[PDB]
Amino acid sequence: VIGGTNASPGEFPWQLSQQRQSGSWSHSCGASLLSSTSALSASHCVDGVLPNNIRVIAGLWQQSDTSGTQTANVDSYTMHENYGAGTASYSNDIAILHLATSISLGGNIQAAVLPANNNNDYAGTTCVISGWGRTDGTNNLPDILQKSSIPVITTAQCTAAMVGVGGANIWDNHICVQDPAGNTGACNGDSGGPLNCPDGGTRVVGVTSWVVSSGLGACLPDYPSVYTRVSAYLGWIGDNS
Repeated sequence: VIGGTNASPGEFPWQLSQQRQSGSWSHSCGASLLSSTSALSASHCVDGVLPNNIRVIAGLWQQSDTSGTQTANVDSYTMHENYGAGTASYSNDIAILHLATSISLGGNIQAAVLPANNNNDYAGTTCVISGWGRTDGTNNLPDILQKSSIPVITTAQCTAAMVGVGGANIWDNHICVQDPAGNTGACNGDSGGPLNCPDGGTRVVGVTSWVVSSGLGACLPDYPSVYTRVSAYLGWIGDNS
């Protein structure tokens, strides 16, 4: 999250750190806890990764401190079968991580609340993006969980802003976010994370998929950050959870 601020402990209780083992375990993507043995993430995060080289950490606020935290390795995961199917960029970028052990839903640890239906597109809602992804052009990752208020734009606005970008295909299963100042947005490591929107309590209405990056590997907040529309996968989520 670029341009963000410091999140508070137990502020996004369903927020998870999904680590990848590359010799040593390090944060890879974000995720949200659906239940005691379930987590919601992006397909591109687990794509090509053996489940044994993946695990999640619950109740974390500062990466350097795993105190009163809970870690569960991932037994396996389910990637959307139509992932990548079509023209829309990173189509059906959604997956379920199946934990090898149960996580106790503590005080700072709670399951995510999804939308009730697909009746609302949330355009115009000021939501919050959270995560341990890049905060700038460097490769470092923040220690303390970051968060940022950004509003959801309409899909017509999202498609229109991507018209000048080659390879950017927007559709209705995408939910976009854009800062009018062009200062805050998602970046690498935020992927798989939640888009927290107030909707009769904070609900996870999106999963971080992709952002626009310069030819220098930097994330561009003047372009929308694209999330996977969770209200459009409620049935799939329910069958594979």
